[PDB]
Amino acid sequence: QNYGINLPITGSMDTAYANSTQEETFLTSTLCLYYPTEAATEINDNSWKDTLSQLFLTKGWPTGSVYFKEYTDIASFSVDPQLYCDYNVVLMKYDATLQLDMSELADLILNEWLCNPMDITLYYYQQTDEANKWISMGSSCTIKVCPLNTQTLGIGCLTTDTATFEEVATAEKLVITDVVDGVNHKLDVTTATCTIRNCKKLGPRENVAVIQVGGSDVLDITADPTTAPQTERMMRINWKKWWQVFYTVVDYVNQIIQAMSKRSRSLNSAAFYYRI
Amino acid sequence: QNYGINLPITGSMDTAYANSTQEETFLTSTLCLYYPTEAATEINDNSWKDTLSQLFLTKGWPTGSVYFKEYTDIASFSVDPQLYCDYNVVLMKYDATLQLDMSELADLILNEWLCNPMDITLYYYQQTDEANKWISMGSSCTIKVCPLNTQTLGIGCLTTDTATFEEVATAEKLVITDVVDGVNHKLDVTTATCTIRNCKKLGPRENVAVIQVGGSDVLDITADPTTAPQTERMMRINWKKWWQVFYTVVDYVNQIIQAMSKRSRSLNSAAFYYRI
Amino acid sequence: QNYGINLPITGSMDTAYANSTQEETFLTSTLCLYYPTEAATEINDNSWKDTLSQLFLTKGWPTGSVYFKEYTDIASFSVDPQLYCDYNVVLMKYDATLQLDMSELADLILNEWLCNPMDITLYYYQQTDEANKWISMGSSCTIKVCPLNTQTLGIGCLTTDTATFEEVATAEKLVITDVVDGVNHKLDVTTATCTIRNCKKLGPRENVAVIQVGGSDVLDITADPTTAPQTERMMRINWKKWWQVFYTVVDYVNQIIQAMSKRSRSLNSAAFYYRI
Amino acid sequence: QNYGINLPITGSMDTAYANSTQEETFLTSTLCLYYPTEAATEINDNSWKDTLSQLFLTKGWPTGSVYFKEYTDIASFSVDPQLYCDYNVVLMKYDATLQLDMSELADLILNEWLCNPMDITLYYYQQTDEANKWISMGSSCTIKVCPLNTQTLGIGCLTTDTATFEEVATAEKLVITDVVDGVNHKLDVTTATCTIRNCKKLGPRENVAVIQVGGSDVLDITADPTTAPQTERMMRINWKKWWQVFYTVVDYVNQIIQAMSKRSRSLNSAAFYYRI
Amino acid sequence: EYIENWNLQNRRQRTGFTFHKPNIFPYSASFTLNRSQPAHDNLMGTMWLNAGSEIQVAGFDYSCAINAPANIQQFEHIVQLRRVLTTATITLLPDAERFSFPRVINSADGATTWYFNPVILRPNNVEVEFLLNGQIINTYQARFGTIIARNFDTIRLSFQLMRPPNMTPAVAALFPNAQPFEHHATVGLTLRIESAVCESVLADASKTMLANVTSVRQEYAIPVGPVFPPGMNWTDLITNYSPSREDNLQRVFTVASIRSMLV
Amino acid sequence: EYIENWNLQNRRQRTGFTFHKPNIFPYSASFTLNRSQPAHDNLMGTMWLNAGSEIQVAGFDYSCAINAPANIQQFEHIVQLRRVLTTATITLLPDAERFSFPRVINSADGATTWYFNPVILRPNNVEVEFLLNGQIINTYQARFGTIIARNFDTIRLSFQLMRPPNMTPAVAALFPNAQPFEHHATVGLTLRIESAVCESVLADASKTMLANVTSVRQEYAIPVGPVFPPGMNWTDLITNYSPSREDNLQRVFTVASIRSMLV
Amino acid sequence: NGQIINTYQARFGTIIARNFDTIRLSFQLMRPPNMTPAVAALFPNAQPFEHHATVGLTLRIESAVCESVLADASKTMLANVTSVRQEYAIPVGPVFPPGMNWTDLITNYSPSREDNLQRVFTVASIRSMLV
Ligand SMILES: *[C@@H]1O[C@H](CO)[C@@H](O)[C@H](O)[C@H]1NC(C)=O
Ligand SMILES: *[C@@H]1O[C@H](CO)[C@@H](O)[C@H](O)[C@H]1NC(C)=O
Ligand SMILES: *[C@@H]1O[C@H](CO)[C@@H](O)[C@H](O)[C@H]1NC(C)=O
Ligand SMILES: *[C@@H]1O[C@H](CO)[C@@H](O)[C@H](O)[C@H]1NC(C)=O
Ligand SMILES: [Ca+2]
Ligand SMILES: [Ca+2]
Ligand SMILES: [Ca+2]
Ligand SMILES: [Ca+2]
Ligand SMILES: [Ca+2]
Ligand SMILES: [Ca+2]
Ligand SMILES: [Ca+2]
Ligand SMILES: [Ca+2]
Ligand SMILES: [Ca+2]
Ligand SMILES: [Ca+2]
Ligand SMILES: [Ca+2]
Ligand SMILES: [Ca+2]
Ligand SMILES: [Ca+2]
Ligand SMILES: [Ca+2]
Ligand SMILES: [Ca+2]
Ligand SMILES: [Ca+2]
Ligand SMILES: [Zn+2]
Ligand SMILES: [Zn+2]
Ligand SMILES: [Zn+2]
Repeated sequence: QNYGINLPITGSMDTAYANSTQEETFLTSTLCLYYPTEAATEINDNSWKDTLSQLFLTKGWPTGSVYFKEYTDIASFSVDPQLYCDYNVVLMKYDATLQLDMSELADLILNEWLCNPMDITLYYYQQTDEANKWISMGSSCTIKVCPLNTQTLGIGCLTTDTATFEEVATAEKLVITDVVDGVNHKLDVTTATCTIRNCKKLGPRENVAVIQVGGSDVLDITADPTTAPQTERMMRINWKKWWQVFYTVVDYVNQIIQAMSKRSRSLNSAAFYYRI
Repeated sequence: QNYGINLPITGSMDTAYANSTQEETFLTSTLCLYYPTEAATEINDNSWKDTLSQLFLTKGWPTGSVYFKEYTDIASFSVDPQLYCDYNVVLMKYDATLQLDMSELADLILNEWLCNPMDITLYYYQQTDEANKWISMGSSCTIKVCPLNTQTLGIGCLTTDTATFEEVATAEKLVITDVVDGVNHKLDVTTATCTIRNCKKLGPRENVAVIQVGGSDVLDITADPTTAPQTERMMRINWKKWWQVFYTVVDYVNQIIQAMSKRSRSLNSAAFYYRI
Repeated sequence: QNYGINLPITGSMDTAYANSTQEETFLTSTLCLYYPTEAATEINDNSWKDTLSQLFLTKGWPTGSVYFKEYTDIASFSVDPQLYCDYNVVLMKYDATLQLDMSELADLILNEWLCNPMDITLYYYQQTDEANKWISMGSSCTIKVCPLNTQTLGIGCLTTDTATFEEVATAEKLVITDVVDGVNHKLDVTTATCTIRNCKKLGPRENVAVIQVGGSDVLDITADPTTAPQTERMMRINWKKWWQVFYTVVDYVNQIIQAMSKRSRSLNSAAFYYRI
Repeated sequence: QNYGINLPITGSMDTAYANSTQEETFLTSTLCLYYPTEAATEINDNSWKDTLSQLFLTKGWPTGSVYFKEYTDIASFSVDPQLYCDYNVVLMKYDATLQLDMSELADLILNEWLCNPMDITLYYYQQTDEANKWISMGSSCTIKVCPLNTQTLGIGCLTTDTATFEEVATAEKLVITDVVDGVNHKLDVTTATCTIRNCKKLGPRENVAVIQVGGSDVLDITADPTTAPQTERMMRINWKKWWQVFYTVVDYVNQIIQAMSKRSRSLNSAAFYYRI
Repeated sequence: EYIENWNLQNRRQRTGFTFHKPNIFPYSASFTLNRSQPAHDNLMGTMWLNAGSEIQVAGFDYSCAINAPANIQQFEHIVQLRRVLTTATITLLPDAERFSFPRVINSADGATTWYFNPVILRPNNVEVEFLLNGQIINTYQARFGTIIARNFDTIRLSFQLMRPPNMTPAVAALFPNAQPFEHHATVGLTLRIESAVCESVLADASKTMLANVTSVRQEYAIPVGPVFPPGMNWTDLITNYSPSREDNLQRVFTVASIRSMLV
Repeated sequence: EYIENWNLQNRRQRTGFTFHKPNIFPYSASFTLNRSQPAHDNLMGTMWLNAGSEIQVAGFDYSCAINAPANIQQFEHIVQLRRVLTTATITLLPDAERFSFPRVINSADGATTWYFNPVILRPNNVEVEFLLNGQIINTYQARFGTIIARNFDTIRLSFQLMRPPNMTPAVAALFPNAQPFEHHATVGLTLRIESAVCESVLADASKTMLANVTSVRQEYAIPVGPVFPPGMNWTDLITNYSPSREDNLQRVFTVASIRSMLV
Repeated sequence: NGQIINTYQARFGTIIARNFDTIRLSFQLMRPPNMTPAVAALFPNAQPFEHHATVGLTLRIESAVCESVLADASKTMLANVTSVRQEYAIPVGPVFPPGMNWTDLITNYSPSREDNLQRVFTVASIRSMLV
């Protein structure tokens, strides 16, 4: 394919539609439902996975295709999230205090990212383009930034004294840092606790959809203040019980998958492509 | 004159717009305002209804045509609300803790629901299509559901033991249940306390508008996760004083009624379609 | 449909008949059997509903289509009767002492009614047309009428002294009052106990059939003394036992439904269309 | 040169595009940032304004072109805000308890207002059209209103007895009152600590952008219930640190200014229309 | 040609007038709503412009055939020509550009106005039938470009809106399962008669006989007569193209062609 | 025809050239903003294309005449023909498809670009006037389809954007009471000259005289002369149709018709 | 052609229509204001309606003149042409409807069909002189 990527594709605007491929897509794909621990706690049942698999089978997914992965909370799930199968549906419980963390997780898992290592102990770093960010995750991230000038002298921060740096994160399990482009920055990070990478946003991620359980429209998956796009993969529902949430996910699985696309799953399950 | 038969209409362009019918509708139609008790409590006046009637009379509505119905709170109002005026405007106070209940109330009054009885003791029930839901209302609804398989055996539940069923509602005064379509469910409901009905969503109810007082856009009147439509009948206003709320409602009654239409179902034409 | 209601429908008198739609009508409709409490008492069985549903299934009704609603007696059932499903068959036990009450209930549920509130505490009221009546129902209705003249002075009754009014009902659970047209009347009603509405008879009700158990032809569903029509929906049978009655209803369900028509069911189960 | 007249301008649909004027606009214009005091507190750096000016210089703004104006909170800033820079950005922190206050602030600064004096003592005041409002500002505004009738007597109020006046504002730093149009009103306002002005909404204020730092979309700059427009100048960001917020503002200043246009009322062409 | 046809008709042989873009369709911008309700937010129907030699027709469904049997909505448009056309060259194009932009249309009775927000889907199972006396003379299925209708008096355009079985997320976002329906699926057809032959006289894009007669009647303030409509309005004339009207029109057109030879 | 007109002209007799789709309008895609502001969010004005035999005009109001004196916004387009046309058959259609889709349009000075998001409303009180010497020769009110302009040199198309007095909830949602205005109300008009007669020579869609002259001039690299535009470009020629240009053009067109008899 | 040539009000029996192509029959069902007890019994003030009021007209063209050929009860031209076509199994052509059905032929009586029908009817009349 690679050799013919830069070749035209010509199509006629009268070519008959093919039949529905939804059944074939389900019979050959695998579905992952990511839910918080509180969901399984409130359900209070041990065979509920089997019931959901059988309901999905009623909806056309062969037994064994649907997988259920549990995460404790938004903060913990944000530490190097892994997306395992063809279609990933992330049930994210809304909290009015963690709006930025939800936004960061949604930005990470709803877009393609190309990340490189950042040796903050040795070199200063820049964000060349608006698509360039610094994504850091781990047990606890505390990033301090010191912008420099043409002579490497820090602006409003002495290079040696980290105490005068500028705080952008504190004890974060995931943070996407966006500094002014074209300015070299010295970084102090808790490298012993969490890793920071220089990442570029390639584009959207079609195999991952996020369903926000409760709340309002608060996700902002773009750093641009002028834009807060609400894509088709960012759903929102209202809830009083988790069984209703799961029944809604099963009943409208066709619609959820319709909002998602194939070929977006990489060979690895990581949340980004790492280049070292 | 020809009732029960859908005759095509073959209108043309250049027929010329008729004059404004707004004045005639205000003269011949009735308007019901539904507000919470706390609104009247804060207003603290025994003639405010008369003053609002006079103010509406300044806007064209004849005296005695605007009615003021009061409800204690959303939960009490969600107990089979009967909206009988030609135009109904519901002033619904926002509560972050009652998002789903607000959504359910709006879905019940902003849409048309053809409901047939349910006898959970006698029959098993399934939701045939995406428009079929189970609406239960009363003093307290606790619905537990046991999905069945083709062998009429419970899935993750025992048909004979209701303790193993799955809870989808608890102490609700109104709840709309969406289960997986094409599956028979055994139901355990507090029939003595509240009634359940198998309801098909025919379409919008046009004479009912909901003004969410304070808060954000949190309503979701569609069970589809992929859709959260904000129709023109769902207004939102930021508020501090209820007098300002009512002055805004009366001053823009033209806009409010424009956002609504005569109930398509409640007029002579719908004779032998469902009513009248 | 509505815009083309006032359009002609043209048909050729040689168009081939369509196949029987009875099977499709049963497979897509719901049937309600209204029976008195004495019926279930005399049957003295707890599973009889299941047996009747299975017999109906033998007769072509899918399981879940047929519903059974109980009422204590003619009087109680007359307090805002609710007609729930597509086809309503009401078994009314005959009593020679309650001929007028049976007639009133049959008139209410076999005809379409358009009702409006009557504020008898504020305004005098008239019955403009022969189709106009005053239907009052509740725990106990006692209506006293004072006909007035052009000067508002009562005729044979002082306006202030209700004791001199004319009694038309006493402790009725339902009464349809018909006064002389064109004469303003002052009304005294036990509003705390029962509600009275100004109603207009739109026409027949096709989805409701009344089977009179025992007795003679005594129903008079029209106020006109010169007419006592016996429509196809007013059946009469003789009985010694209730199991025979129910078997007769099941065996001849095809004939009963033939006497009834589709599309007459309203969204709401109310017995009339209310305008306030 | 021709200032008092509106002369049509003719243009050809194929002329050309001039080069980008962004660099020259940044060189010859001034930028003002309005932020809460708590932002400065959290930053806790003495020279942070200098660092932001340097970063803006990296984006093409000459040194001294960017100004930073502190305000204590939304309410205090709402008292007669004065935005004098060519380009104004207001970082407004979201408080769920102050939704209407933020709405009023944005409506005041995001729109153009032509205001005349109000002497509540001498005169009774109407609101002529939808664009007419009563904007009151001060240390504490408390507005009570008595709607009169065609005879100048109050409706639900006595002109002499202010105790019966209907309160619409209580201890407000800024409040925009909308009453029923065409109705004379007697106003009681705390003239000592509050001035009220009869204002007309001419249109958008192009050179003022409001970046909401925090919760969901709640601003309503339109008094009409049916519409809650979100213009491109109403930005919204999720945040945990103020340094991140300011870095986002600096990095995407091109987009923020792009969402804004030179104040149409502040250039020579506006001469003898209202101002300059 | 005109005097030759005059002589042939006086002999009762076939007379044939060749027209470039014959003016055969009276102007009519109309619509039909097969499904509608007072809010005009869930509508299914057709809107057309039949003007001159051109016919643009568009079938719209607001639900995008979500509940239609087999997810297909069938639309038909019948246009009865007032005279039989022969040896007709027709250009058929899939889309109708005139009914493919947002539009606020009047109500059929003019009481209100409804909104139209087309999203164009290619028409499905297109069948253009050219009929003579109700019998199919020519049939063209899924054929676009230039076609020949050899002899016909009626045109039947039957086309289907087929819901795409497979949609990308952006497409799937436009067609929800239930109301509100913000985007309305529209299929179209454009049918232009480039050239034809008619036994009767017609106005067309190349000749000036109707123009000449109208100019002569307007210049000398000829009072309205008992045959033609006021001002020789072509739409009114062709709508009620009676035999007496046809005879008078042929007479005046022949006289106008005679006059054009000199004036 | 050309030699006949040459001989008639030499004797000073009434000449006549019959044109199918006469190329009488010099190309111009322009707009006029009667109300505008730097951000171009509340615009009232007209945009038109005058090309060949066609005029498409569209009046747009961003506020949908909310604050208009009677909820009527009046638009007028005046097109002055460089020569007098007679015996003209003209198709007039309500909508202007060219100005009915979203556009990004350069500002009058090219300094910035503004956004156009039309929603097409039916034109109201359409009055097409065909004027000669400033006097009204032909008037057509609310008439569409084929019309006749017997003798004219100016066209005045007056139309109105009328706010619908009654709107369904969607329509009422499109047009708020104040800014922002996301949907902009547009009324249109299309005016095609199918055929006409002119005392002067013109390029048209049927004759090949202009093509022949231009081809001969380009084939032999004729240096630009003192009379014709430096490409034989028709827009420049018809924009500045001087008597000298008309004389030279008649000469060369007659010679081209002579040549086409043999070549 | 849309113009009233002849008009007859409350007339029955023989009438003359001198030149016409359209017939417009307008009548009214008037409820009898005075009804004997049986008549009043037939018509109640509300449903059910068991007896349905009907008012009828019959129009019979006994003789006429037409500029075009038509089938009629007296001549045998249509019968002769149909009989000849049926006896020799003539396949359906491009002009007439199958089987020479008169209802279809007169429903779509086009100028070409008129020419062909006049031709064949004249030939049939010629043939009937001898056969
Ligand atoms: C597609 O569906 C059609 C209709 O059911 C069927 O005939 C056909 O075999 C199916 N498969 C393909 C590849 O077309
Ligand atoms: C409609 O409005 C016009 C102008 O507002 C008025 O002159 C006219 O009388 C009104 N009624 C009708 C039937 O046109
Ligand atoms: C009707 O019944 C006939 C005879 O059994 C059968 O052939 C046909 O398929 C049935 N259905 C319809 C729609 O005619
Ligand atoms: C505009 O940009 C072009 C292209 O870079 C450049 O050559 C030119 O000098 C610039 N200035 C003007 C006034 O066109
Ligand atoms: Ca974080
Ligand atoms: Ca520092
Ligand atoms: Ca950056
Ligand atoms: Ca953003
Ligand atoms: Ca609830
Ligand atoms: Ca269980
Ligand atoms: Ca379901
Ligand atoms: Ca939803
Ligand atoms: Ca009774
Ligand atoms: Ca008495
Ligand atoms: Ca009466
Ligand atoms: Ca009676
Ligand atoms: Ca008071
Ligand atoms: Ca305030
Ligand atoms: Ca106001
Ligand atoms: Ca608003
Ligand atoms: Zn309509
Ligand atoms: Zn401009
Ligand atoms: Zn042509």
